[PDB]
Amino acid sequence: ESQYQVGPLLGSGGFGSVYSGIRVSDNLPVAIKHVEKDRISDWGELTRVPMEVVLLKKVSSGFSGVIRLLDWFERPDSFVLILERPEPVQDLFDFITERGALQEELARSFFWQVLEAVRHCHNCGVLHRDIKDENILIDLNRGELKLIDFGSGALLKDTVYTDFDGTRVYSPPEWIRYHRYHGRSAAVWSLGILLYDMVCGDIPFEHDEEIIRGQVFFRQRVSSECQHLIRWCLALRPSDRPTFEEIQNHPWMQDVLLPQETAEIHLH
Ligand SMILES: NC(=O)c1ccc2cccc(O)c2n1
Repeated sequence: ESQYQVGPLLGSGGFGSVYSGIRVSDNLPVAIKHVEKDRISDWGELTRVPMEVVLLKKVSSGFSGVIRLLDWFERPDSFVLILERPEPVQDLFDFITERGALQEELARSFFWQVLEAVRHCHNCGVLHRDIKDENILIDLNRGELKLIDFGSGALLKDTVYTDFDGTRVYSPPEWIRYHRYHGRSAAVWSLGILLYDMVCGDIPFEHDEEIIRGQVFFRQRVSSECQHLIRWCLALRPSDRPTFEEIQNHPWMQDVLLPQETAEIHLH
């Protein structure tokens, strides 16, 4: 390829291999993601493409809480996706690994931005299905979070999902026990795991039994309101979980900092 200059490997795993790149035409920072054709369980179309590209095109549209797909290419054995790349950036998993449990004010700003990103995906007919710290990029200058890696997502629908291939420890008890979930309520459970992770510095449950028991213990000092929001997101019955609107109207969620204030105060 002559359109992009390839830089260091940023990571690899279930999502494929992602390299740092630069778009040669205007020096835009990009991430260049290679997905092997035979590791794609899930195809859509517009000629057959990974669901991931279908879902990205449906959400890649002005609102910047979701990484944008700038271009894609097909190769004999893979697809290559050209994605936005903020710079400097750190994913939330590394950030929490380095900084430990986040102060509530900072978790509140981050969590709120996740919720706007996920509402956007949903408004666009897309369910992420793998919301977790490793799939959230922090633009450290602007304090803006971006959801990445739609490679386990699906078109949003209102009937039951019986397949899943996101991250188990973020998956709800109905998936664990029955291999069934509805998209919104599973997304909210993963948001409870995510919010506990932000405020405690690690995820609450490691084991199937703990997921199914849904008993939440706090190892860090966490406000009653935050604990209540988390415990609500993690209701065992899917229909007892809050909607996005109820999450965002929760008292813990009030007075969120703007992303810019967030970076000035907490990211320097
Ligand atoms: N949607 C994507 O998987 C994606 C998009 C952009 C990325 C930027 C930096 C590091 C990454 O792992 C990235 N992954």
